[PDB]
Amino acid sequence: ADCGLRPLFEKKSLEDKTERELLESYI
Amino acid sequence: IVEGSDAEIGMSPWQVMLFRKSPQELLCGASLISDRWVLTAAHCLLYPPWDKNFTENDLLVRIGKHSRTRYERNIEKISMLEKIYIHPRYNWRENLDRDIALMKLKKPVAFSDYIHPVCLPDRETAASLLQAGYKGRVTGWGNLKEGQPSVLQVVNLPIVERPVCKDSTRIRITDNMFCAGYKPDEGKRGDACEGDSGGPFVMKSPFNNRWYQMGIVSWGEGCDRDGKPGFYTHVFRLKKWIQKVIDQF
Ligand SMILES: *C[C@@](*)(O)[C@H](CCCNC(N)=[NH2+])NC(=O)[C@@H]1CCCN1C(=O)[C@H](N)Cc1ccccc1
Repeated sequence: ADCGLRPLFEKKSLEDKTERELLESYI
Repeated sequence: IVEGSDAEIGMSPWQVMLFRKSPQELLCGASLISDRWVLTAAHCLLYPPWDKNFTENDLLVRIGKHSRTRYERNIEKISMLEKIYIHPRYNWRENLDRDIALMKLKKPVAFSDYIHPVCLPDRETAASLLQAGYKGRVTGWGNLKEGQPSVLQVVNLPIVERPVCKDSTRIRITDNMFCAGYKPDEGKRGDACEGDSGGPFVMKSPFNNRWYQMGIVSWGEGCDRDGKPGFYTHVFRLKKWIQKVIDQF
């Protein structure tokens, strides 16, 4: 389905300012 | 949201606002899971102790809304509710177990750069993502302290080990819930608050780059108190119900 992907971010291959904090928490 | 930051435009496109139709009043948060289904907390609709028991006709929903003041015309959408479904074993008397509800929109919302549905976890996405220490993201227009913002508030919080959540409260906690928050000795703070219930606790999948809604703001004791992590409805544990509602047969 068309979910979890944001036009202004994932679709532009751009990260938001804090999503790295999330990815890093996985390590 | 307590100790969060202003949301970037388009960063939480599945964000939904639950309003009382008349008089106009922001009631809770919510989330877009399809172009016709909106996920929220049951207590945002039914809570007898607070004289709460809304019907479809009493409410409305706003989507793609960036300012509570301004009306981004061809950006935000307003939809009426066709039907409300509250989990049958929703326990409002004791601990808010199964604090989840689904709201079917009268008419479908067209997806845009500002409105998109969030994914619901499958079994293995939950299995890998639901781990203590892993961080999720909570969003809402509710109180900033135990008024509310003019912009959507965002806060990233770590999932707390079940034994710690259980020891943090006298409420009889269940498997259908989970808590998230920072340790007292750790620097950063953060929590959801009144007005935020119904809002999504989401996580980005490191596997496919998609955002999945792992929880729904449900409850807590005060807001952002040391040793008092806020609680969330465990979306995956309640997926069978969501399925039977959206796929009646
Ligand atoms: C309806 C929501 O807006 C709100 C979310 C509060 C979040 N708190 C924190 N710190 N993250 N939910 C509530 O206020 C719920 C609904 C019923 C009462 N309630 C509480 O959070 C009480 N403070 C505690 C509680 C009472 C009864 C059953 C379970 C919890």
